[PDB]
Amino acid sequence: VSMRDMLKAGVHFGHQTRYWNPKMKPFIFGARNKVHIINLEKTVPMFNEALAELNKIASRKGKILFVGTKRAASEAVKDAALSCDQFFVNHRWLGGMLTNWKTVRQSIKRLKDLETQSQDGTFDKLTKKEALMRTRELEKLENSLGGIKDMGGLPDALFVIDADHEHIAIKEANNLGIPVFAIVDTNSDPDGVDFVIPGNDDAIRAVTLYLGAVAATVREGRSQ
Amino acid sequence: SLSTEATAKIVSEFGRDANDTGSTEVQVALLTAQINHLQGHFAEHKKDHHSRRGLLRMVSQRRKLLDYLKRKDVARYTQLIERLGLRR
Amino acid sequence: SMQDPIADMLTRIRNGQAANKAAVTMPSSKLKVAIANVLKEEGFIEDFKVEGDTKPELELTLKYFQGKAVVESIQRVSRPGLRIYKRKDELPKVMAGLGIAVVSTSKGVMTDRAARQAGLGGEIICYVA
RNA sequence: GGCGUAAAGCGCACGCAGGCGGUUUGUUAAGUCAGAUGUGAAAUCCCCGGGCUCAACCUGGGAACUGCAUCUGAUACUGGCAAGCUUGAGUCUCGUAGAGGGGGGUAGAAUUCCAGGUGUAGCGGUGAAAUGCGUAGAGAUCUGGAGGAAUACCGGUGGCGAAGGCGGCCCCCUGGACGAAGACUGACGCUCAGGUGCGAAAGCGUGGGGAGCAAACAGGAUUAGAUACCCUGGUAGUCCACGCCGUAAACGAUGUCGACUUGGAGGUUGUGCCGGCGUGGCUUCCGGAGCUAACGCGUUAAGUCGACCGCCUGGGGA
Repeated sequence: VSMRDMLKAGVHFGHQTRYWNPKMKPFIFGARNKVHIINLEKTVPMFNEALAELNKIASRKGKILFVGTKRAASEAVKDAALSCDQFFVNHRWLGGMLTNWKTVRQSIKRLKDLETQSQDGTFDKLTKKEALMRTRELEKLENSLGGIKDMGGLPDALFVIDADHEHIAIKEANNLGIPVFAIVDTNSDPDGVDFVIPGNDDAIRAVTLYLGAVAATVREGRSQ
Repeated sequence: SLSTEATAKIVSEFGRDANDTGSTEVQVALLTAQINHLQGHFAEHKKDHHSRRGLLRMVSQRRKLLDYLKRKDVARYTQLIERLGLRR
Repeated sequence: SMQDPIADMLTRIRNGQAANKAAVTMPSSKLKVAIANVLKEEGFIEDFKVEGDTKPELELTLKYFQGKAVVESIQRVSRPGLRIYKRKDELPKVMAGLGIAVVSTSKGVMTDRAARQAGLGGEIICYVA
């Protein structure tokens, strides 16, 4: 990754000067049409060192959680984690997925038995009506836990999209000292993230750019 | 207020050039002239309290300037209050 | 009106450290320069400098070690409303010794340590920690 | 230790005494600091020992007696003195906005009354009524006049003023605030007990005025009762001039002044540059750190400091 691709994909394209966060004055050069421009020289080294940390944590067989819920990137993030051998959460986050893992573990156990009931012929011995509720449980729990069914232990690091949108997940991960990575707009906060990476995450191009670069570095780290 | 010509006249008569307005002598002369003018205004307008407050402000500012001059130079203070008939 | 420039300087230092300001620029005085000397020679701030002939300006570069501010508690002790003087026998110890009490003595503005070693009392300018 | 809401910021201001005081140099050494000398009685207290078989107790020596005076030094800070400096404060030039104040005049809308024209059995009021007004002609409607008070729209959590407060329009007299460039003085400052002044409405004194409104009062209702609520009237008073009173939930329940400390959504008035880029003031709302008991405050602080003032110390009594 480098400055030219970031400017091509609108990484510098942040939010309005009215939505600017008080804590992101350094990460911005100036203004144009009342839209703040995320500094692109401050982005490359910080993004690259966050990528290098992701690569290093990929050597220790360390798990990574990809977090992003908005509809613009749901398929993009759900693929960027599916082709990374790492778990994700891309739909409506259940608060307490990390701090209260001792109940959603029972939830995913019920989900696993209900989804082995999918390939079991179970939805044939019931009177064509309970199958509706079981299939709806399948649907809702797959939406809620679409990547962490085989998670098998709290994730080691948290790579997130739109840090402000996922502040519940961010603060949960902070509550246990888990390294947290944020694709964070100017309108969002760096206080809950130990690795702040200023960069747009509404531009689907920028989301794909960050996801692809981090996938490349994490796959490189996990190769060895 | 004092007309522009009156202000210029007092500054020239009390300043040590055509452009010396901030000196204590010029300031006290201006304050005294304004008070002497305002006495006639408040003879007719004993109920003009809002302007009398500003007149008393001028009085107090002049008193402080005279006290400052007196501790600064007795000779200029005596000359100044002689040139005006100021009681003290 | 402005009546305690020394406490004003301590307040500017404290506010900058609470605001995470990099440096603070203020009108310069010889006593302010002396307290900045004492603070720099004890590591509480990074460095100082002065700009200006008729109106010198004192700019102190603050330091922060682990994100957090270096100076924890900096407090005016002897004030215009109440001047505080100590003989060498009864000089204070800030933080049981970990901080300093900036004591102007007859041999210059120094810490409580240097004043105690030199066998001198003096006015207790400020506590730093 | 406190003072937004628990008790607590004087209603506001000016100001003497007092308290405090931007920056530079020299000097002094008063405060400050060092050392000494003298004194600080003994005892007591404390420490190290001694004697009563121990202890209490007695006892040797020391320390302490935190103080005062004198002397000799030191000069960083405060003070005195002398000279500077301009950034606090202030004066001058031009310009800006304003219901800032005093006095005088004028205008239109509306109410009441008086006169008249047209016209006839109602009007008015209420939850429903009645009191009341009207056949002596009301109400309605049209015209003329008298008079008093208040100034629709504009009008804006707009503006100005220390606060109280200030609202049609014009004029005369007049206070303050602010801004752009400069010019000038050179700490002349801040706060302020006592003191002085101002200070809503009601009220008081003297003399005017009196439309509307309306304490008191009267009547009609309501009601168990109704010295009220509602209705019909209606006098002080509200208006004016002068004097007095000196109090309001006189409130931001938040003293003044100065310095410093993330942001954002709106409105307002100057000045620079080509509707945009700035620069000074003000104002409304949310909100971060911080603070708070919380509510909340939050660059217009209730955050971090400094100067000074005022005030509080359980409830009642009071």
